Amino acid sequence: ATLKEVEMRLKSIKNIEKITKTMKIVASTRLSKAEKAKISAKKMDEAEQLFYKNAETKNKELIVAITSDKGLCGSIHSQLAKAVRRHLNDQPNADIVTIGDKIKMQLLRTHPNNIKLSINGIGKDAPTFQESALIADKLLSVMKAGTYPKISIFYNDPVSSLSFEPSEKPIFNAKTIEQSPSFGKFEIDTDANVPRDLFEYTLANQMLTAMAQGYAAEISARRNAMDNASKNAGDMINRYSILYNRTRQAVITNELVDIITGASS
Amino acid sequence: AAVVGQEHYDVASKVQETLQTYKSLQDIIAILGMDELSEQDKLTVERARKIQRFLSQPFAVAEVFTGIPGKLVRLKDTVASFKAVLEGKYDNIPEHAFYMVGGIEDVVAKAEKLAA
Amino acid sequence: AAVVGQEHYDVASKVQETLQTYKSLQDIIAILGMDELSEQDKLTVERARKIQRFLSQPFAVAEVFTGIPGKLVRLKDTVASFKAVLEGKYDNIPEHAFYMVGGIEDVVAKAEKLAA
Amino acid sequence: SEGSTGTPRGSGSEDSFVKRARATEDFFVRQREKEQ
Amino acid sequence: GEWFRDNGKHALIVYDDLSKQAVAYRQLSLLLRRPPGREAYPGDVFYLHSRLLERAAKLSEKEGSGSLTALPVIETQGGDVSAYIPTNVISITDGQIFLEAELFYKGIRPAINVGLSVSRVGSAAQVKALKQVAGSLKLFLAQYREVAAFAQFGSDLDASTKQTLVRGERLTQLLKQNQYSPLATEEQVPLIYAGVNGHLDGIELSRIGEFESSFLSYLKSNHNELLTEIREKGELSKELLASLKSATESFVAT
Amino acid sequence: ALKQVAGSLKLFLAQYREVAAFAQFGSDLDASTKQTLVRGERLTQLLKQNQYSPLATEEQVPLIYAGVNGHLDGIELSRIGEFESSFLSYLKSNHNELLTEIREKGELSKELLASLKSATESFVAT
Amino acid sequence: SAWRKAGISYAAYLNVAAQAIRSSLKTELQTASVLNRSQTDAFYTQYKNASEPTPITK
Amino acid sequence: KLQFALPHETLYSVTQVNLPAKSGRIGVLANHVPTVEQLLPGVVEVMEGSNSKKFFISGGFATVQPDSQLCVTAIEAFPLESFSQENIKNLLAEAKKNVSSSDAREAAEAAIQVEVLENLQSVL
Repeated sequence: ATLKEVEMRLKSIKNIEKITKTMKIVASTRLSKAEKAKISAKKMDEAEQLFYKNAETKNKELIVAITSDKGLCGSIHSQLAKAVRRHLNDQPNADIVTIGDKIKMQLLRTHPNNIKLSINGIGKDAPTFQESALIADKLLSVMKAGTYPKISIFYNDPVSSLSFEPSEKPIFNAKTIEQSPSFGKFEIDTDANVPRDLFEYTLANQMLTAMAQGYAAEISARRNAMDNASKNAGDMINRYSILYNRTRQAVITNELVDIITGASS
Repeated sequence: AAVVGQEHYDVASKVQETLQTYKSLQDIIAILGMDELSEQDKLTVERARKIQRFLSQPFAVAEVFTGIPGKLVRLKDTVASFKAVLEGKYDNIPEHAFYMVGGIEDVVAKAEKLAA
Repeated sequence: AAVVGQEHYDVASKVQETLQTYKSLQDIIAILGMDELSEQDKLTVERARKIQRFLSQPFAVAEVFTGIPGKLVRLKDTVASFKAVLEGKYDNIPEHAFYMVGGIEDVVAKAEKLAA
Repeated sequence: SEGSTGTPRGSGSEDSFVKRARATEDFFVRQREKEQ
Repeated sequence: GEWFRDNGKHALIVYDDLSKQAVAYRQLSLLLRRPPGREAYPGDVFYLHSRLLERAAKLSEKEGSGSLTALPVIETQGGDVSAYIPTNVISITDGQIFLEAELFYKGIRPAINVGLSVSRVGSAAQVKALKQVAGSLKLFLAQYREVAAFAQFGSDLDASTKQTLVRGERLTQLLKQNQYSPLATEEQVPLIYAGVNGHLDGIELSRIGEFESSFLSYLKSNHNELLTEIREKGELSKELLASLKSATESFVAT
Repeated sequence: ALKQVAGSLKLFLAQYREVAAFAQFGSDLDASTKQTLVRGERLTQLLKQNQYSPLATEEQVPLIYAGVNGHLDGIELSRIGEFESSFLSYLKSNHNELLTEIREKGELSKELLASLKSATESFVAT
Repeated sequence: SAWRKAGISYAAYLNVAAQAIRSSLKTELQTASVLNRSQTDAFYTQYKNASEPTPITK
Repeated sequence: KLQFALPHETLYSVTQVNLPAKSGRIGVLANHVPTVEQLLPGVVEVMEGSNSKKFFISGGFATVQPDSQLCVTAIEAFPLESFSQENIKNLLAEAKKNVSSSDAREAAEAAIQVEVLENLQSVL
């Protein structure tokens, strides 16, 4: 509680306030940019899955959980992790592919043996088809994504531009695309591979739609947290300013009292 | 340990360790939020907040200030009650149930009341 | 520059700029982590960290504390060795090589010794 | 002002913010030195 | 220094420094058993310095028009400008130039904090030619200091923000100056003209040093007549503004 | 003898204190770090000591040797207490000449250093 | 082609194409965003039991 | 009534379009039979009445809906005026070299590039 302690503490929090405020304004920019890419991925979801609306598709399981590697975004990772565990109560033997070290973090504590594949380095830049396709590829290659009755993608959905809700959406394999009730209403060449190719194509597009949404939900949550951290730091600065001044006054008085006592004698 | 027994001594040390861990994190909590702790650290903070509350107690001479009947908890029951809380046996119980009661039976009691 | 020569002065000045810039980054690292650092930023961090270590030196009289025998490094060695690091010639050499050694030669020798 | 949050001053003057700056950073250097 | 002021001449006085003078006054009074005040300085320690600095003055025509100018020096302790004696002197003087170790280590030399330094007299006694280019050098820099924290996020920058940073970084590197190398007014104006209006924005930062040397000797060899009109007139013609642009743009080609 | 067995111990608790910050960082990497990460926590428990219970050098030297060379890395944290008092029962029961050596000579020859090593690796298996 | 014999999946094929088409653009129209559509620092790591074998890329 | 969408941009959401299917390169009229088939990397043309616009795509999936709607999804899609001849060549050559480049699908990926870059030059 010395003057120099309060000074150090004060200058440290003063930087924190500045840094966090800056990050927040940065995130706001990142969100404008990621908003437009979310709309585009939502149009390639109305047009992409409109086949599945009409064809009216219905279904050991594969779960793919989508967050990122980055912290400082509130409960993005823990909230989605709870949604996955909740689904994991209803089926505890399912395989998990985690996209993002932070979700891997959560599910590695609670359900360590279920995780069979982790994806790294996704969160920094806006998600791309290349990333989705290559992940899908390795899903199909080493995870045998074709041989699964049910497939689910867990991601965060930006309900509004302020908050988010952990959503879920299922993926149906080539085996399931054929057995859809209204499947035959479209002229389809059974000679060539249309079911397999449509399953492998949707796997990549849906993941890209999840990541585009989960990314806009993470920026928004980080802009929320950075607004808070900055506001809290401001209050801390005010409390420590007040403390500084009390200590300042005391030090002047105390130093002077010593002098007075020495002069009196 | 020579005076209170190894059990008592060890419960105290763990309570103290838990409270210490929680204090140490007050910086982060206040600035960044609870979301920025590890999961091991979230649990400790949860547990410590319940220990903080469980250390509170209604005094008989305070009945006017509180409107809450005084409690006098036996040492042996204080040790057992805190031991059990450290061991994790009451992590499903909400915070307020530890606040301003006696022994662990009162925690369970209040929790059921709060469930109603 | 008039006293130690324009080369010496320039080396010193940019070591000092590197170490100052480092401090400013350590702030961003505290709050935001690594993800908001440019590729040059991360290089600055790496080099400054080597520079800091490279400034350490085993003293002859500190032998009882270090265990390590003391080194004496000529001024010309010092300027040359630090210039080389400021330019980039050892960006592939790990930190530990720069710590508690003499001139630039003793760095490479230690770097190869830790490879084995 | 520069380094007031991040840089390590004496032990017994430590933030948790100083403590994490050195933690997130030491890890980073470890990973890069491991790769090289 | 007053002999000059009184006899229609002009003097400059540097008190280096007033901190140590205060300490010496303190030593006297304590030892004379005069009552001590805050930090053991005498009661009248403000009056030690105010009495002194008020003697610096610009005289009227009637009294000979002489001047005495004072550059008192104060050493602060930990950067604490709110410290006792510094605070006395800050309130006495007409403004302050504030220097920071941080700036010094960064490469900014003279290590002057532009935000915390002022002259309350200001423009009134600046060379008109410098005042014409400096007016908005204040602006572009105040704007730069506001937005400086965004340089850490280069990848995320918008148009006018990136533009502000580029100009700022350059105007800062422009104000760097080796010791014992004071420049003439006519040498200062064009350097500032080149920065303020934009002629530096295309040049990489590390090259601003060698730009200054080469741009100056070029002007003394080709457009010395412009430098001369600046020096002699002190103002800037609409013609001279145009001739200067012409001279600048020409050099930008290399 | 104590200087020998505790070669790095002090900077080894600066190597461990370093990795103590890595755990609340949340990251689960550096398995090589895991080796030192676990060791330090056991070294810390080894250095704990009840009051009014000082140990002779011949009792200390083995304990420090056991901890530093990672012979403890595979024992449970909560049993390091009992490990100590048993290990010293074992050395008094059987290797009684080993302790007498350290006591009288105040040093460890290359012969003793391996004799102790062998007696250590021996006791690990209960 | 015959990406069938090789390990190539349908979307991986389309990406290979899409890449070539992006690289094929008039260099000035290869904007910042276009080049971002082309690079990733993503890794993949297989897990068993909670250990794992070797980190890979892409 | 066309929805022409890419992951990064949605071009349309008109009278007739021509699209390069896996099957015969097909043209699409006002009341086409509900059809769903692949799209190879080729040229998608669209005439809005009289004036037509030309987009070279990467390939995706064509979808004809019951209610006279056409949904075309592709990863990349660009006008022809947007390509530089030499970049295509520099790639083409490097791709050809990479066929039989060594063991792996590195060899097989190149084969895919050559065909696509050839289909590109063939149009101009």
